[PDB]
Amino acid sequence: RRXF
Amino acid sequence: PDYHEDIHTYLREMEVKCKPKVGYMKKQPDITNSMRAILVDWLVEVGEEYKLQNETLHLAVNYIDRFLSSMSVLRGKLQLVGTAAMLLASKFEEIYPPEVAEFVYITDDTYTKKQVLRMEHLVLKVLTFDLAAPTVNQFLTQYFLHQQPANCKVESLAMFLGELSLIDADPYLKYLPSVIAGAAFHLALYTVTGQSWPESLIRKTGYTLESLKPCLMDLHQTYLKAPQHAQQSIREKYKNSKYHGVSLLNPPETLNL
Amino acid sequence: MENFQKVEKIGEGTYGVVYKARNKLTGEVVALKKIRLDTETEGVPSTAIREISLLKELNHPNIVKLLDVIHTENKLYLVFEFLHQDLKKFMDASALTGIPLPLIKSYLFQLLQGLAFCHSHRVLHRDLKPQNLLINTEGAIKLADFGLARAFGVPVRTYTHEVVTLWYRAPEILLGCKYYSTAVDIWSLGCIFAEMVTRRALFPGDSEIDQLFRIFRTLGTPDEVVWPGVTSMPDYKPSFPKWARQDFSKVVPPLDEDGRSLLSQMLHYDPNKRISAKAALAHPFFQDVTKPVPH
Repeated sequence: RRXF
Repeated sequence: PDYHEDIHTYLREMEVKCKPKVGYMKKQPDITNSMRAILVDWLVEVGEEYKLQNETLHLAVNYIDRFLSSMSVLRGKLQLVGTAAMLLASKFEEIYPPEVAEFVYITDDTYTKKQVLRMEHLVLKVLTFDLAAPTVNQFLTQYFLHQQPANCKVESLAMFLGELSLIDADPYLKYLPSVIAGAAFHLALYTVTGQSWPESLIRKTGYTLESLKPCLMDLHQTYLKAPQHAQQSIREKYKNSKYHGVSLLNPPETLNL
Repeated sequence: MENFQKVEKIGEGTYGVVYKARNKLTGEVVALKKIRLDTETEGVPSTAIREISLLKELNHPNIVKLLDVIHTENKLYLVFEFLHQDLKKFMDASALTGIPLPLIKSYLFQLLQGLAFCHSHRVLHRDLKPQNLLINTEGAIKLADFGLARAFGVPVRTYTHEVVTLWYRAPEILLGCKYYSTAVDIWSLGCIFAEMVTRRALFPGDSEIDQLFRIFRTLGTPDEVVWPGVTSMPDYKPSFPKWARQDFSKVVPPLDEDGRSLLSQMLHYDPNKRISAKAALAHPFFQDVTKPVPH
């Protein structure tokens, strides 16, 4: 996964 | 071992040179503790996913904090610094590390392979190649040799508490790893058996139960709040029978200090 | 890099071609090692990660000095102090006459001082052999090539399929133990010590299994009295021939009682009783050590  | 004392002394010398800045997060204009906690939590999953050693995880967290201690990093690049750190850590500690492609894969192609390779290079410049950092995991290993008898619920649970401390930079950034490890061992020992920080270890570390108190207080709070925390990767991990399920054990309600 | 001039290739190694080079401004002579930063592969290899970070903590007259590390876009250069040859080449150029005994004794003394310094700094060398020991013309010898060296702040897990040259491998590694200990460096060194004395590899085996039997033929098959736990070991087989310890004076003829006393303690089967590098430096064998120069 990407995250922010 | 004839060097086992020398190592301990030498590890205590090295932990002071590998210390990150105390309040680095607040001169960091775009990121925070809360997003550092999401990163580290993510790193625990990546370790589980690739069956990495616990040490690789402690190492990567040390690199990240030391790096963020002198470089401003935008939120969209935070994961890149973390993913480069986990690569270096694996290269340093793992027998065979995962390929860069796999590190690119876990991000969901959010960065390119070259971007990772250039970050690795950047992290190496900033840390000046100083990769051999002492970790809470290391001192725990040294402390375990002073237990009678060997009680592996205490070992698992002390590991577990030491991993939790990786997640929150406030407060754990202001303790040395030898102190957090002491605090974790006492707490785990106290919890399973009602026992206390042994005399053997006071003699070894020169750390009274009393000088552990500030850090032991924090770790008690953390332990008590653990089922409530935004991040849950570590509890997930320590439910495994491989860790005798210590994540499920009930924290004691008072320390009795 | 602009301040270095290459003089000649001085052989190949872990990270490829090694050059002798000279600093154009100070006059200093230096061995350059070049890593090619292939931006398509794996980045900096783990051999460089380990050698750089470990060698930077290790400062000792018997460990090669890492002088500098040079970074560019596409290249990483390592800059080491220059030593003109290794033990292996010295031993082939010394075959026939042999290496004089006072020089063996001096070299072993120096090597144990470097090893003691590594081990007390939580560093395992992991790959000691005549090729990885370098000498100058004044009679120094130095541990080199830290590409496999490991920090053992946490015990180091062994390779399932050892990559490292059969002949200097400790018995516990061959029987498939779970972790290395400092003991594995001592065993290598005991082997090198015998090789300098006899002019020949102590245990020249062909396969993991033949390596073990060559050790058992010279030292005798170990049993639970000698080595508490051998029979519990992963690669241990009850069908191992039961050879009886052969006579130590016939293994290393040219060595006095103190030589054989030390050498046999460096070859104890049990990693727990093998003499450490620190205790070996107090051995009576080194009571008359001096510092001769090689020819």
